[PDB]
This record gives sequence, C-alpha cells and structure tokens, in this order.
Amino acid sequence: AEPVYPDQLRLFPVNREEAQSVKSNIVGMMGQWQISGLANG
Amino acid sequence: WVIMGPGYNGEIKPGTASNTWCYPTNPVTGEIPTLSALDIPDGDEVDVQWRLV
Repeated sequence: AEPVYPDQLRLFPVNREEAQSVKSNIVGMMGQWQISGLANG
Repeated sequence: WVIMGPGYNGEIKPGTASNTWCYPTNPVTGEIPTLSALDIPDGDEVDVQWRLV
C-alpha cells in the first residue's frame, strides 16, 4: 500500500505485500537461516 | 408453435404443449454498474503505477 525505504527498516506493521515489494534488500540484511515474523501470521 | 430439443436438431414446428417458455412479465436490465472513482496520491507516472498495482 505504501512505499518502504530499506534504510528505514528496523527489526523490533509490515504487510506481506510490503515485504515482497522489497525482498532482496530485506533478505540481504538478515543472517543465514534466520526466521523473523512480518504480520498477521 | 413449439420448439424441440436436441436429437430433433432444435426444429421449430407447429404443435401443442402445456410447458411453455415465457419471458417474465417485467424483466430487468443487465448493464454493468458504474462505481465512483478511485483516488491515488499525487506523484510521478511510475509512483502512481506502483501505488495502483
């Protein structure tokens, strides 16, 4: 729904579509075999 | 007049029957309705397309 700038992201709200829109940047910023939730299951 | 089904090749010939096709007394119009416009926040051509899709 809203554009997300990767420099504003913070691993403490994040839709599935928002996570898919910026995917490579989010994947690159997390460790291998790390699992973190987005929203609504 | 009567209408015949498949196997009779849909032939229409004079006849008699008690089961009659009938267009209802007051049929309705099946037009596609028109909805109110959808407003997208202002930006450049690509921003608007991104917000749309």
